Amino acid sequence: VHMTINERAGMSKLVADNIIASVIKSNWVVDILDIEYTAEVMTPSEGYT
Amino acid sequence: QVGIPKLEVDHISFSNVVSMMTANIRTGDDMAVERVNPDDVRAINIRNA
Repeated sequence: VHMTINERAGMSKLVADNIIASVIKSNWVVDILDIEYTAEVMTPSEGYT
Repeated sequence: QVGIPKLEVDHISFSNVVSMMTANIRTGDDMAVERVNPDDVRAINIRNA
């Protein structure tokens, strides 16, 4: 499933554990859109923090 | 077909077929719903109907 998420309003904390969790186990892809996140791009030396 | 205690004479009969519950009916596992409240209290439709 390519599952598109727009409200992300209700959706129990519990329903989510499962979808993110199942994206994994079943190759599901969830497409999230009301997020807003900047995006740094550090080089392979300070790899993530 | 038969008399039908009550819908017949008055002979108080002393023996019936009472149907009862096989075992206690209110034992633990009380329903419990999770609640998510809208996250904006300003974008709450309300309209229609």
